[PDB]
Amino acid sequence: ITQVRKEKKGAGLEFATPEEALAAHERGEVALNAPIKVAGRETSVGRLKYVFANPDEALLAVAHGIVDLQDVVTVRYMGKRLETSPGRILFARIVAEAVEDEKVAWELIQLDV
Amino acid sequence: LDSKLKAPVFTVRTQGREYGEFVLEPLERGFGVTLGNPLRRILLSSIPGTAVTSVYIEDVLHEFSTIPGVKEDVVEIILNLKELVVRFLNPSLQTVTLLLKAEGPKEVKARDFLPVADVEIMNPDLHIATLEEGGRLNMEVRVDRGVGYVPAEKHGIKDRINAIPVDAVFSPVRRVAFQVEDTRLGQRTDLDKLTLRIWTDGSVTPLEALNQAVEILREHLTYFSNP
Amino acid sequence: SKLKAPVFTVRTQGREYGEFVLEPLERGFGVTLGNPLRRILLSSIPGTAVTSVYIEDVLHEFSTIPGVKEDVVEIILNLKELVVRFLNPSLQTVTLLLKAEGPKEVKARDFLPVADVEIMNPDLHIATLEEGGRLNMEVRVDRGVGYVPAEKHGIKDRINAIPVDAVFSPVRRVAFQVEDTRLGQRTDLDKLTLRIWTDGSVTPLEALNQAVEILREHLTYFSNPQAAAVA
Amino acid sequence: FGKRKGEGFGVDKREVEVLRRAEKLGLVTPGKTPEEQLKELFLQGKVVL
Amino acid sequence: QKRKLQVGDKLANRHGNKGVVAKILPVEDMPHLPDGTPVDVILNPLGV
Ligand SMILES: [Mg+2]
Ligand SMILES: [Mg+2]
Ligand SMILES: [Mg+2]
Repeated sequence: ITQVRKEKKGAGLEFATPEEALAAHERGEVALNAPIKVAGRETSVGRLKYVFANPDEALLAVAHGIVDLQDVVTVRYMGKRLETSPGRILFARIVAEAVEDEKVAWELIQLDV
Repeated sequence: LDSKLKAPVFTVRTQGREYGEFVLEPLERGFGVTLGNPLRRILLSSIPGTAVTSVYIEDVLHEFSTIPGVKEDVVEIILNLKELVVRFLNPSLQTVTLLLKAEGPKEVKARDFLPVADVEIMNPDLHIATLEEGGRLNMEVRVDRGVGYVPAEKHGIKDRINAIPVDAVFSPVRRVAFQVEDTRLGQRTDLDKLTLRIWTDGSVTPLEALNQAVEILREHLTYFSNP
Repeated sequence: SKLKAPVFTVRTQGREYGEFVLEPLERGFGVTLGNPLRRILLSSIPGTAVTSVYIEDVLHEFSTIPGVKEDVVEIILNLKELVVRFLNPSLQTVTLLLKAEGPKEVKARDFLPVADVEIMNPDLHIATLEEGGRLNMEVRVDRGVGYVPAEKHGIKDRINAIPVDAVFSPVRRVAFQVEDTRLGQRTDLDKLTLRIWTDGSVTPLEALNQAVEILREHLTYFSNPQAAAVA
Repeated sequence: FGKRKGEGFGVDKREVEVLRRAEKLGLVTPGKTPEEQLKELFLQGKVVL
Repeated sequence: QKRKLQVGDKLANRHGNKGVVAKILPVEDMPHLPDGTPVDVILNPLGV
């Protein structure tokens, strides 16, 4: 659940605005998790296309088949805008609920591996 | 061979309108997950709710633009608009449009939205945006009734050219968890203990959610009646 | 934009097999409806099975009979495949009497007929009898549910009777297909098909009906909330 | 499979999802029909479960 | 005595894969093929 997808279809195409990127992905020219570049900064289609206000929403989307736990995406968690998978958010919440402390749990885990 | 046993007792633990725990024991072997899974599916997908499906902001072209005079970007505002919990007082009402106009130094909350007939805002203290000196925010939000989760590209609704479509989070139910533990009644050792855990936004209580969920299921069972 | 009651199709071959279609259904309801029914169909559907066997001059399961090829373990193994249908719902148990001698191949058809009792598999092999070989049996068949091993029920009519492992479930197999379907401008709708194989004792349709009834009744259990006081 | 195809049932939704997954794993080739891909898996001794 | 297979009994294949039966599930809990056929035994791939 904590491993993230690395996809070869987009493979570092250059884009001006995220709308163009979303369009390219829409046509099927760029994979969701492919490492592209928009506005000179390296990102992915998934991070732009799906932006979740909170974990509950992201996991709700995973439940509806919108995205997969391994898809890299944008989730807003603890006042921070995070680029990560819903699965890593899930792990974070597992540790968090298990120890009944959100802050300490957030400190203990390594989210990015 | 002979089998006769008592109907299970339904146990309820509720904290506020946000959360509840539901225990059903004893159940025959396997029935813990037989009840639990469909209910979880129904509770997440089919429970009637409200959501913000569209947003228009003055002088704003696309979603990834920014707002001069405001620190939050358009993205961050839309996120807060997803956390907005709106309750419709009347069953007839399908869709509403909520207008918000404010300026000067201010911290805009959900309460600032101009009231509409038979529309209740459950979370008025929810923070939409902060405005600076010279900061101007004029926006209209489209609120619809629906079920489950619809991404922005799927409904794709626009009242005008600059309207930004928002991922529609309809489900009043935020999370459903269930676990089956082995329990024993007398000499029957394989019996099931069903525990359900439901998180909602308060618009619909967990008990209300579960009740609506089991009703949907029963009604679907009546579909095997007349060929 | 709310979907409503779907058309319900029924396709049956004999008493053994059936297919039951429900379409259109909302997204995810193919599994939501389909799976619980399958779980109930495989487990909780009541039925009939041999619960005991007495054979003349046989003290236990570990014995052989003169003139009979099969040992008693094999005879019981064959009798465990016996499908017995009851007509009258009030009837709990039947003792099938068999009397035979060889050379012959004794089948399930050779059982002496009883009122409101139908063997759904008369060609089922029972024993192989030889010149001088003589077989006299009384086999107790009961109504029941699920899998009750000989060890648990310990059912013995007379002293030398042998308890038999009883699989009561009339349902041999259950599968369900979820196919993509549309109604009007709506897409990603579910088309649900329940495929049910039974032994003939009860038809797939009956099975589906009482399975639905069991799930319904189970849903009735949520109707009496009770406060949980941990304080 | 062919038995199923004759029995009047097409490819299942769940089978489609699993096929997407396996397609990401590089188990089946993209562009082939659901049947072709299911066969591709079956030749690897794998089946949808 | 007629001994049925039970929990804690030792099973093995000819390739050296041995294990004790830890769980016996009812048929409805078993992983199954799309045609409705349940599997008999579940072996962990971690043993390979
Ligand atoms: Mg988006
Ligand atoms: Mg840390
Ligand atoms: Mg159990």
